[PDB]
Amino acid sequence: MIKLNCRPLCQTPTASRLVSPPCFICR
Amino acid sequence: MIKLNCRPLCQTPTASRLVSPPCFICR
Amino acid sequence: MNFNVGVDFPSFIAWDGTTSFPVKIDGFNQFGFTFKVIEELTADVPFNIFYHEASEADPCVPGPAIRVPDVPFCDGVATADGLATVVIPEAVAVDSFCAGSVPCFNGPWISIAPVTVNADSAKVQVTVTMKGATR
Amino acid sequence: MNFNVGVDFPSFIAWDGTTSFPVKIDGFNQFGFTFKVIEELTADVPFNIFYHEASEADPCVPGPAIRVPDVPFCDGVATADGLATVVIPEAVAVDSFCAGSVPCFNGPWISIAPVTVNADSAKVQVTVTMKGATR
Repeated sequence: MIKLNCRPLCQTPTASRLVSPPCFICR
Repeated sequence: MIKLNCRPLCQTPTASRLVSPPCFICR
Repeated sequence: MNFNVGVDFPSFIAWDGTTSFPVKIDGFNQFGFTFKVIEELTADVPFNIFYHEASEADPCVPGPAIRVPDVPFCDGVATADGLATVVIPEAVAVDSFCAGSVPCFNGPWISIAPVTVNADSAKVQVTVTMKGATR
Repeated sequence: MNFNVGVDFPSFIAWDGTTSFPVKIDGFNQFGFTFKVIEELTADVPFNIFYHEASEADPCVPGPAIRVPDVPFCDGVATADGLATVVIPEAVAVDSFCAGSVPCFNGPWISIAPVTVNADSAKVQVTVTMKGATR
C-alpha cells in the first residue's frame, strides 16, 4: 500500500456575507 | 511613415453631480 | 496688438477635398503640413506625398509627379515599400489639428493627394506652412 | 534509499502520438520537454510549439492556441518566419531520448503538436517536466 501526496492547481476564492445588528425596537 | 502631433482646440465643460450617503435604514 | 504674421509665415492650400494643388518650397528653407477634419470619419484615410521639379518648357511650372522616398530615422522601422505616407487616424475629433513634416526636401515643389478619392477623403483639409524666406 | 521524486519534479503527458494535451505551467519556475521514440522512423518529423491564455468564460480552462515566437541568442540564426520549431532527426535510435526547452514563458499554458499527423508521427512521445513550485 502506497500513500499518494496530492495538492491542487487552482485556488478558487471564497466570499461570505457579514451581518450587523438590526435597528433598535422597543419590547 | 510620418507621425502626427495632435491636440484639441476646444475645451468642453464637465458637470459632475456629487452624491452623499442617503440617511440610515434598518436594513 | 496682433501682427501681419502672413508676412513671415505664409500658408498655402494643398488639398481642399476635391483637388490637390502643387506648392512651391524653393524660397523657404523649412516647411510643414497641417491637417483638419470637418465631419465624422468612417475609416482611416491615407495620403501620398509627391514632389516635382522644373518643367522643360518653362522653369516656373512643375513637371510630372515623383513619389517621395523614405528616410529611416536614427533607429526604427522602415516602410514596407520605402515610400513616405501619412495615415489619418479614425479617432480624430472635429475640433483638433494634426501636424507633421518630411525630413528631406527633394525637388523644389511638393504635393499631396489621397490614395483613393471617395466620400470619406473629402472630409479632410491639408495646408502647408512655410518659414525662413531666403530671398 | 529512494525518494518520492514526483513531489518536486512532476511530469505530464504533452503528446502521445494521437492527441495533444495543454500542460499548465503557471505554478512552476522552469520546464522542459523529453522526446522518445518507440519504433524506427522513416523520415524527419517536425513539431510546433503553441501556448494558450485563460479563457474569458472560465479562468480554469485555457483559450485558443497561439504560435510561440522565436528568440535569437548572443549570435545565431533566426527562423525563416521567426516562430519556434523543433525537428527530430531520423537517425535517432529507439534506445535513447532527447531533451529541449524554450527560453520564453508567455501564457500560463503550453502545448506541442506535429506539423502533420501521419503514420510517422505516431511513433513519437513527448513529455513535459517541472522544476520548482511557487505556491
